[PDB]
Amino acid sequence: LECHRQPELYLRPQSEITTMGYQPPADYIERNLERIRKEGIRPPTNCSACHY
Amino acid sequence: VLVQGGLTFHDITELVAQHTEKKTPKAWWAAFSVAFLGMLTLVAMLAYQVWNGVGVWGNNIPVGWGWPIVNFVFWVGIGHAGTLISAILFLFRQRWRTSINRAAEAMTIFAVICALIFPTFHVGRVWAIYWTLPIPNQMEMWPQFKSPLLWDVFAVSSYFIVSLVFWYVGLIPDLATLRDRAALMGRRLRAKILGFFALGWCGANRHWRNYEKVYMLLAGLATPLVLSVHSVVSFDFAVSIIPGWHTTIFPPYFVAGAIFSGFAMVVTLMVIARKAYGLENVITIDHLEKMNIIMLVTGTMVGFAYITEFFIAWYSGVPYEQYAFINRATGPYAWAYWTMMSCNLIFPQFFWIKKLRRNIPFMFIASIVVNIGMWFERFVITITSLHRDYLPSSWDYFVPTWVDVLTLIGSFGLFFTLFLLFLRFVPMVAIAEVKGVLPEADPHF
Amino acid sequence: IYGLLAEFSDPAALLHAARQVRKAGYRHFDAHSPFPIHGMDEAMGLGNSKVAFITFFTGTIAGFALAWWMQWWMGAVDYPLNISGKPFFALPPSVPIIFELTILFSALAGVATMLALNGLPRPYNPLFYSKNFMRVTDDGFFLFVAASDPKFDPTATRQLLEQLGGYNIEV
Amino acid sequence: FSRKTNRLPALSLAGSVFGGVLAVFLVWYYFSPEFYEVGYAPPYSHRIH
Amino acid sequence: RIWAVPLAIGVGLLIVSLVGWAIDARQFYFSYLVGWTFCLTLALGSLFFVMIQHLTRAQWVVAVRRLPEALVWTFPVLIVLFIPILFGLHDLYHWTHHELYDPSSPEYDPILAGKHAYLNVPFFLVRIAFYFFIWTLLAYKLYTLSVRQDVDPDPSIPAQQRKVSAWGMPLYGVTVAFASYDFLMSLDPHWYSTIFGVYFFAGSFFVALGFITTCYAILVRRGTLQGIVRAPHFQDLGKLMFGFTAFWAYIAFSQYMLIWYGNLPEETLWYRHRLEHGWEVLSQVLIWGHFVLPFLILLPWAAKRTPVLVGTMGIWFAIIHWIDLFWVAMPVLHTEHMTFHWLDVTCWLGLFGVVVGLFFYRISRHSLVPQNDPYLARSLAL
Amino acid sequence: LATVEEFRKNPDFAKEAEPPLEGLEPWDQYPTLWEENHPSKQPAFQDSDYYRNQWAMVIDLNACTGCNACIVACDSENNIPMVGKNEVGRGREMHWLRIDRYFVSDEAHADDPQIVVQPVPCMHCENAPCESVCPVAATVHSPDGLNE
Ligand code: HEC
Ligand code: HEC
Ligand code: SF4
Ligand code: SF4
Repeated sequence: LECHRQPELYLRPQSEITTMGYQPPADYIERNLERIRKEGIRPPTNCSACHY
Repeated sequence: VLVQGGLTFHDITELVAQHTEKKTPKAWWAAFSVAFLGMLTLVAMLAYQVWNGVGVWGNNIPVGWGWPIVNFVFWVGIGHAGTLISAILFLFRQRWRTSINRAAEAMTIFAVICALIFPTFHVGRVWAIYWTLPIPNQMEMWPQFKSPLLWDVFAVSSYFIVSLVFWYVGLIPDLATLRDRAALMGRRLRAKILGFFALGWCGANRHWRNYEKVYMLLAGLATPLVLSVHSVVSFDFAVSIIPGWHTTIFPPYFVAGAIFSGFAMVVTLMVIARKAYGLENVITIDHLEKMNIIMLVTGTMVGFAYITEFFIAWYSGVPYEQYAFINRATGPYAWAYWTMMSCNLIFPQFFWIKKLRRNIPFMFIASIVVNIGMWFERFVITITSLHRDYLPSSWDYFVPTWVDVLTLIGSFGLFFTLFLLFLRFVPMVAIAEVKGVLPEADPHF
Repeated sequence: IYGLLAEFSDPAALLHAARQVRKAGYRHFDAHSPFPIHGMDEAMGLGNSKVAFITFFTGTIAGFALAWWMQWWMGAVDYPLNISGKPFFALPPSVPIIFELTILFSALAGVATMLALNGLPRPYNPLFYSKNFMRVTDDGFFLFVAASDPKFDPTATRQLLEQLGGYNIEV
Repeated sequence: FSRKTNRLPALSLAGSVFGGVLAVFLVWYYFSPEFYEVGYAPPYSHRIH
Repeated sequence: RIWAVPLAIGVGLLIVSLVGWAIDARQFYFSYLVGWTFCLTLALGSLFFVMIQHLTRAQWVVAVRRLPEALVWTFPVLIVLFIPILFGLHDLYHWTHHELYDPSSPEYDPILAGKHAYLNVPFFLVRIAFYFFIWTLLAYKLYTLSVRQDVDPDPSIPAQQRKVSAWGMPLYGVTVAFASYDFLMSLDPHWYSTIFGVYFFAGSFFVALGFITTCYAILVRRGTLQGIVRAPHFQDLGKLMFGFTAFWAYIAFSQYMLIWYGNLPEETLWYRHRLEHGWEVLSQVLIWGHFVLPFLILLPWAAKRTPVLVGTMGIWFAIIHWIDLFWVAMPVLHTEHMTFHWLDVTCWLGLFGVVVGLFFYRISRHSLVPQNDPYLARSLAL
Repeated sequence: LATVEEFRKNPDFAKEAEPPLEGLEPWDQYPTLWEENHPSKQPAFQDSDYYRNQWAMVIDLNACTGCNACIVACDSENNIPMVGKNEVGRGREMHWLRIDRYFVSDEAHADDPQIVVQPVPCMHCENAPCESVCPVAATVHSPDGLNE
């Protein structure tokens, strides 16, 4: 749940997501929130998501 | 005068010592047999339960609860009696409670033990109840504080504590007395070393004044809690949308039920703690006389609410709440409510005849019958409007199983089992304040 | 020299007798009897009241703040829930916890003081093994002096000589 | 009775204080009972693939 | 005189408030209710103080016993002050209109087979005129007695007062419940609450404890006495004002959390009272000013027993019942416009003066402290 | 029940049995005590990939007669166990969708039954008393009217 409350510390740009030797860029966070503003992901916080 | 005894300050110590001096009772050996057998029947059916599943109790889904939580309100409503005659009677300072007080928070604390087991056990998933507590748990989860089933937990997990700590503090002079006797006359030299619960007692000025204001504090600080504990355990009902519950008079009412239940058991204990192992000179019969008023207060305050219930059905009820109480009188449980209300009303309005009926043997045969309506009061109020509530589809009688009854019985078992246990160890009477209040402790001589 | 003892069987003397000596002479840090000799602190015990209600100050506030912080931290900001449209720790269903849970954590501090006034857990008590203080509850209602600046000398034994004592131990 | 139970509030206090210290600096509740290197039927060895 | 100044200024003001019954008509009838019932709660509260003083008998607060007893014979005078309701009674309760059960109106309010037996305005006559045969009968059987054990002392001095408490006791608590269920339950009869019969009771015996208390606190300073009634007398009155502030706020909050939760149709007392129209202001500044300032200020026993404070509280402790009861009586009219009028207050300071006019004139008529009594010096020499 | 004659007369009759109050709002979307701190006005209920589409489930009861297949697909889709005679006798059944029937005669005039059938799932409320009351937060108004 730490990601569904604090996601933008983690999420990848989807370009070559499966890259174990991935250091993210600098200005990572602000480069990410512009996607949550656009992509509109809106992670779940509720009981309905996974527990049913 | 409010105690009839040809006593001085010393006469109690030799006597209550003789009640805790040597270990060779025989009636004990019968009570600890039948009562522990009652406790054995309890756990014999209470782990039979959890390995198997809830439905061995007689609970349908509309009436999800049945006798267990009914007994929780009983075995906590029974217990408020003990703590409030410790608190209230100091607030009004009637200087009268002293003959019985220290035996009463026992009669509360053990009731709270055999009470608290029910919320831990009428659930189906007992093991997953620590989630109910507000521990920062293995995830970012915490309980829901809009739930009176949770208020019950904090209340009882505070009421077991405050009533204890107010009883334990209540009985410090005993341990002082017994620690003082264990050296010179008593069981062993190693009862003194057991009596470190004295906590360096000497009866000094510097802290005895503090003891008074603390006893004042907990009196004025456990009564606001008592009026919240049983009120919580009433809030769980009346907060609901059910018509037979949502009526708002219930929290004062069930409290009066706790009065009219608790003293209705204390008298059962005092009668049998007056015949064989009794204190004629300290448990004056005039005490039980002035005791049954505050019972008979709630012998009518409980009655006034039944009128309001039975009234509001005629005044401005929902067309369901109109039916909700016609059910109570006329329907399956006519055996209960007609006789229950009549039982809880006849006998109190048949009680005050010969100056409150000081006669001791009537007390036992009445104090039972006053209480049996209480187990019905909470089997009626809870359940009689929990079926026949807002649908005919949810119409179902409640058939109680043969395991419902052995848990009820077992609650008497563990109550007597553990009430007797510490009672034989601690002193019964509040001997500290008895010889300090009514006798010549007054400096006017 | 740790102090004295005074076998007073009179229930009433401890008001009028001991009030003489807090005035005439020394302070008398410690008077001994089971029950409250009534109207003592009127003049005797040197007290306007209990002091530790001011120490009950921190009992109510922390418990009050605990529950009220157990919900401003819990009901809205960290893992909230639309349980029944309940508006996120609105006062009323919090009252029987912002009231009652306060009582527990505020009472125990009310008694942690009680266990702290001269530190009641001192079973070491070099007067208590006095061979006749062991009938404390019944024999008499005793007096005592630590070795204050007006030190326990024969004058104190002479002082309580006329304050009628069944005997005078000198620990 | 006994003369040096002035030390007794210490073991009462401290050992009770250590009750909290041993409680919270010991939990590791979903970090100790999670991690393991199970023995497969064949070893895949993600290293190599 | 001491007796005519609250009376001449209050009846000077009441006769001025005839302007209300004449001008801004429907306003004054219900400013009269909030005043009239306050005087009744004053009668109701301080009488129950006398009762409980006898049941679990208390020889410790007996210097504060004779004066409640004076307060009771108000309620016979409160009879002839029932009149202004009756001309406006057809305008108030909304079931007296009798164009609603099954006449030609569009409304068939479900009152026909449910309530019409309990409420029919000639029945309302007897449902209160019956109470005048009880709550006054207590006066003519208690006040006639307790004033009379002084000059003509009896062989059985208290036990006749107990006889009132043996069978005249429970009927009181009943008639208080049905009274509240007949007066103040009925302004918004789209409401069903069982507790409210006690909120009127407790909210009375809450208050009148203060008025009895502040009276001595006024009559101790530049009164006929100054030191007879010692401090620890009031120390109990504090212990009562807390033990009954609890029995109020327990009730005023059990009326709230229970109805704050369910949100039922009966809630419409408070979708109109509490939130809307300048009354969320009232309830907040009420409860902060009604429970916690008393429960906080009076608490510590280093000034709890001082006379002039508890006297100062009897003002803030009884003037507030206006604010407590103006949250019940009037708002069903000013539900549109929370603009409390000058007539809302002339009857408060009026009847709170007129009742006190009679209250001193009877203490002028005869004694103040009972010239002989059981356990008097036991409470005076305390 | 209602007739085409009566239905022709008062289309607002589903409410007429328990209509809204003297001058207050229509019944659904009726305000509570709270409206400013209501969770739908707070973000944490409103912030997900769900609030877009509030879910609801009407029943054209005019064509609902006891086919009783409204149940069984619930039993298989959202799994259940069965129950025995020896068990259901005490009144428990793990069928979630009651399909309760009812009789309505003209005050028992000629004993004309004139039945009605109507399913009754958990109308996943908004005010939702059940949600409020689980102390162990096993219920919540999940987004989209779902009360999961
Ligand atoms: C980042 C570090 C994450 C972790 C760890 C987990 N989740 Fe996730 N989840 C994440 C994002 C960014 C999103 C939103 C994507 C969007 O565009 O909406 C989600 C979403 C979900 C959902 C969505 C609901 C659905 O489609 O059913 C679910 C059910 C979900 N996540 C589940 C889930 C679980 C069970 C996790 C750990 C056990 C978990 N997530 C971790 C990012 C991250
Ligand atoms: C993913 C999308 C989840 C969300 C959102 C919530 N929960 Fe969770 N929960 C999830 C997992 C994967 C686990 C397993 C952890 C483990 O112990 O292995 C849990 C755990 C729980 C539990 C404990 C169960 C146990 O066996 O110990 C509970 C009681 C629980 N979760 C409840 C819960 C609630 C009430 C939530 C919102 C209403 C919630 N969880 C969010 C996955 C996810
Ligand atoms: S009972 Fe259910 S499944 Fe059968 S017709 Fe009606 S809605 Fe359909
Ligand atoms: S309380 Fe829960 S299950 Fe019951 S009707 Fe409402 S939403 Fe449905």
